[PDB]
Amino acid sequence: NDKVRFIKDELRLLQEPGSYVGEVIKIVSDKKVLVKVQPEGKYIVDVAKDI
Amino acid sequence: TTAAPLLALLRENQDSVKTYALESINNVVDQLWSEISNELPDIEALYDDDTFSDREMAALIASKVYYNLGEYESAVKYALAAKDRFDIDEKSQFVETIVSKSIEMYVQEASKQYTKDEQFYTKDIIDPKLTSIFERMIEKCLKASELKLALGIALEGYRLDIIESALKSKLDQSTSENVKIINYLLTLAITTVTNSKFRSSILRKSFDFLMNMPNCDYLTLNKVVVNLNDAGLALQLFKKLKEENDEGLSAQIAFDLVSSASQQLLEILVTELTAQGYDPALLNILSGLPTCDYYNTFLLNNKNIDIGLLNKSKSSLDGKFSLFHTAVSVANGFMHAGTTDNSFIKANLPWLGKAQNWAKFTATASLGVIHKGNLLEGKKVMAPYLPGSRASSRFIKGGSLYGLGLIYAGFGRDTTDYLKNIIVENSGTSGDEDVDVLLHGASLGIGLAAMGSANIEVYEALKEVLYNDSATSGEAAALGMGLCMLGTGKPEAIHDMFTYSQETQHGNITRGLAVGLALINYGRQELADDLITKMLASDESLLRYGGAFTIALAYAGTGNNSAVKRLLHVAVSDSNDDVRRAAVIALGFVLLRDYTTVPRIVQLLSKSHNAHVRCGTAFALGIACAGKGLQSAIDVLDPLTKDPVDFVRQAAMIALSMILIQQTEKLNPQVADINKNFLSVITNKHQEGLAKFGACVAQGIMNAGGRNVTIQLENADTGTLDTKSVVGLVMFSQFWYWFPLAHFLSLSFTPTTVIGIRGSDQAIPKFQMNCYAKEDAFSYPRMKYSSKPYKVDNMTRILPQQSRYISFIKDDRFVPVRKFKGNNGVVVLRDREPKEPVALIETVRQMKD
Amino acid sequence: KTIEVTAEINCFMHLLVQLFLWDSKELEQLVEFNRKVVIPNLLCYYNLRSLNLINAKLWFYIYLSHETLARSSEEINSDNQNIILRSTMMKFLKIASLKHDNETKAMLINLILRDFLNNGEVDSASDFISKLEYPHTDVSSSLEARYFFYLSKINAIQLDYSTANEYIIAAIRKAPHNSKSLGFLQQSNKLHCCIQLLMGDIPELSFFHQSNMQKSLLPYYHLTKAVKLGDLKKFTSTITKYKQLLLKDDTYQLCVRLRSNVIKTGIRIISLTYKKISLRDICLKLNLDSEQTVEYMVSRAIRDGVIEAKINHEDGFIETTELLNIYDSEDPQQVFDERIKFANQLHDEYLVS
Amino acid sequence: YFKLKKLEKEYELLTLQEDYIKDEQRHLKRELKRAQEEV
Repeated sequence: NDKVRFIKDELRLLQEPGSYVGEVIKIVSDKKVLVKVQPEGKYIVDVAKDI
Repeated sequence: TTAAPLLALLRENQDSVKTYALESINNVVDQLWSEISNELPDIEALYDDDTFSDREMAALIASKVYYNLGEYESAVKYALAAKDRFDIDEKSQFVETIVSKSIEMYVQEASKQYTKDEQFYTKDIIDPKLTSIFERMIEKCLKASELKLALGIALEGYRLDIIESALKSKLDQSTSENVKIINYLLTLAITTVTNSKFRSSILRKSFDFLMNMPNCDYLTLNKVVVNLNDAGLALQLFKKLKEENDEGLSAQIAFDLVSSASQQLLEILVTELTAQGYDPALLNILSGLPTCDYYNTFLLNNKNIDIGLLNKSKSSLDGKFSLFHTAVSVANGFMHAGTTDNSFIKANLPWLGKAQNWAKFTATASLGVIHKGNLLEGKKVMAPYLPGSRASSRFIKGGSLYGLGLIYAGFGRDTTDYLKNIIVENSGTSGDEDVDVLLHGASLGIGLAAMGSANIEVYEALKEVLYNDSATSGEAAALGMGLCMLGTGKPEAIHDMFTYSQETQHGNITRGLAVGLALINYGRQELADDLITKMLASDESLLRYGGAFTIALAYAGTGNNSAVKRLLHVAVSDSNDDVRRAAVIALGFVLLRDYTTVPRIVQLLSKSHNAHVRCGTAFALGIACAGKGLQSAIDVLDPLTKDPVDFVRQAAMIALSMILIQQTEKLNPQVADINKNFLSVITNKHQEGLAKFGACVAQGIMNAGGRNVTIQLENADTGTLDTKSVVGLVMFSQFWYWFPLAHFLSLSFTPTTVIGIRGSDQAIPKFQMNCYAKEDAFSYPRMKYSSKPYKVDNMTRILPQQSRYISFIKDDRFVPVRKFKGNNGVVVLRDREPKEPVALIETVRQMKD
Repeated sequence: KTIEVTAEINCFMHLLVQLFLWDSKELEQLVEFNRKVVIPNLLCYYNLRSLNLINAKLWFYIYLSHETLARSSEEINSDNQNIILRSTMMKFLKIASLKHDNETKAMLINLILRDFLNNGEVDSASDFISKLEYPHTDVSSSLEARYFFYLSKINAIQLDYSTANEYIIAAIRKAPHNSKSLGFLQQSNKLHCCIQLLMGDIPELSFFHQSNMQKSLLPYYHLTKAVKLGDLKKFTSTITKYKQLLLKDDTYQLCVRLRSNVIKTGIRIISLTYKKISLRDICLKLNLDSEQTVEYMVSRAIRDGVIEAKINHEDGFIETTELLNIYDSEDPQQVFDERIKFANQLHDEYLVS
Repeated sequence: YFKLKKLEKEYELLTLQEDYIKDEQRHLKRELKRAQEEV
């Protein structure tokens, strides 16, 4: 039963459009963060509710 | 040392020398059997000779050696056939063991030989020499004066004459001990035999012995007529009470007969009571006017609904679709059931504006559960919402006719004729969506109302609502045909519906007609096997979903291995996910009486890769294990509460609450963490619609009717099977599949009540019976036996389980005759000193009766 | 009273353990009381049961010494005592019915085969052996080994070597006890060398060399050498010298079986490789053994199947095969088939395990 | 003896269930290959 599940988890996990590596320029206290993304532009983005 | 001197004389010539050889061998056969085994053909040739007269001795010697080989069956023939070499009257290792085998042989055979012919024991079919050894075993047993052994061997071996003779002979009419033996066979004969044909014969013949009367148990006298539905047993039952008329005896029986019996029998019995000459007393008991008054009484005095909690729930968010409104409407109705309390609706009429069409239909109808119990003001409340008087909304208007049917079900008699006309009326035309929802409510309501009683006029009407093919109305109609024709159906309904399911196309219709077809098959078993085959043979998902239930219902009560096996096969191998869920749910109902087996079955199946399986199993375990404990069971549902998928979380929460109603509140330490968790979800708004849906209705079940009334199946307050209950949960399993199906949970809320009782006619005494008891009216949700005084012992919350430790004292005007009944849903101590000191506080039933 | 029943039982076991020469003074005098002790409130209770609280082994130890017939002293027509034991053991045998009885039941069969091996007749063995199968999963590693040892002994008189080789080789791979490494080990080795002789394939006693007394070994080598070199003359004189030995062990049966084997082994070493082997050589070898039955013995030799040859004595040559197989059909496939079966049984145990 | 019947019942439920384990196990084998192939 576990084995069936393991293979399945890989099949889901490997389907992704990829996430961009970026650098926090500075922290904002409205729970936004400023990130200068390596290949993209610069964006101010909404930090995770749980982060 | 050697058997060789002896064996030498066995082959020597002259008959005399061979007679001596047999007797020489005889003495030491056992020790030397190995050597003597080779000489068996020679010994066997003496046996076959019918000129040589020590044939019997040669046989005896053969038997001993075959036994030592492993051929027990062969030696058993050979000892009989010798015609004196079977003697049980000596005590030996040889004798004991081959007797053990002989009974086994007759019993195995006896299964087969009964099925061909039910007179076999009466006859030469199983040969006299075998039948004698078996008959002697019976005598052996009886001498030891422990009856359970004698009756056991004969039950397995299909001999009716022996079951009768055993009960008859030993009667001292101690007297109690014979009666106990009678009651043990009765429970047994239904729960262990699956054959109809045997079981009826025992049940009518044992009725006669109890019917003679010096010590007889009324509950048991009542049970056996209910199950078999025979008019003749009822005629005699009633004829006895005329002769031996006491208010005490006459109430006890009628009070049993109003719970356990079904409507169509109930009617057929009354018809006979009138034609025999009647007592006006019984006819009032059978009304069920008393039971509904008791319930009201209980709820009024014992309240603790906790509307601060419901208020707490609603107000946390209004998000998460119109589903969120459907839940808190449903939790309102459960909390306030029969207490009469409208709190949600009074506050939020904006809330109604939020709510969708289908949520507005649940909200009207939730009032149907609230005013259930009053059969006078139940209609009355619904009056401003009827047609000929209109409504605020057409969506309300539909829910009105569904709420009325809730209230009056099984006594809908008048209202049914009324509701039938709206139905026949809007089949001619009414494709407007407002009129469809009207036609919908009438169809739902009337199937609840005529449930349990054949009306071909009901079947006929509804079939034409189906021929319009409304996705809305067809669902209603379809259930309504199943609900009415409950029983054994007809050959007609089966073929006509089944063909018609392939012919017409809709999804809602397919789901409705499948459940429709299952319902007519109750208590059928092998006669239902034909429609089971056809449905599983359809490759439609809808029909296979319905197919499980058909087995569930047909075999409802009686545990059958074949039936459960058929559900396990469909459940594993089909691709369609929906069918797996329906089918695990279906296991529980067969297995209701073997509830110890359910924690082992669903230990595997809560660990599955398909979520449908997990949801269905929370419900499966819950249904089967509802009427009793099962702590191990509660341990399974634990993971499922927090299971990653939202609909598995939902279902575990709901499931958990149906078992532990007043076993909650720190009886089990964990149950506080579960109750807390129910709160946490609602308060959270990062929890999804189905998860919070699940927390909200589970809150309503626990806290149902002010924490006093309970979720049963395989009841402990009435003690017998209920049609309302099995059917009720089956509607319950669907609630997102079609939204206003919840309300059938109404049909199986049972009072836990502990009240004074009178054998005589009611006036409401209320007094404590002070026997030692645990804490479980002190452990309920929040805002042993030793024979000592106890803090509260009348009314309160209590527990069905705890009520049995508090037993009616002989130290007032109230007299035991049962050492407490064992049930606690209708009370009853027998009052032998009417209109005397021992309390007096009239109820509301004594203000009009 | 619960305590009373239990207390009797623990006491009965305790008396059985003590009496292996501590606080004791005559095993035979005491036997009566040991039989007495055994049967009420112990042997009686167990009727559908078996345990290692009941043990034939304790009673075996006791009974075995009496069967040297030095307490009987051969003054009597038959032992009473053995008959009594046998009667009582056979009485258990009834009670067992292969439902849960494989435990203690198997010891009783070891005992029964032993009495046949001392002086009975070993044709009765066949049934017990068969009866006695039923899945075995409760017998101890030493018990398995002793049973096999006794079983092997049975097989050998019945002239079934291969079956006996498998069992004796399987025996010595059970028993981590250092108490069955002692004289019992020696007895076991004796039997494995005898089986090796009978097949006549016989390898050197190398392995045996650091696990037996050098005193045991030299005579043991002497027998093997007699077969190997393939002399009748050498063989007879080895039997003559180590007479006391072959008698003592009671493997005097060898002298009958081996003689026909020894003479055949002696032809075999003389090559049979080419399409004809001249008749004069093979006649010469045989002439030493016996020169009145040179045709009769060579014909018999062929018949046996040990070796196989064709003769014309109207050509006066003996014609032979290589004695080397082929691989081109089912017979190597049959070895493949046995191996896979063995693996699967083993696989089933590893999974179970 | 009323006890023996009861005990035989409990065991029987158990039996049906021991076969039941096997039947889910067979099924899982099929689904394991298909999943591994898919990846």
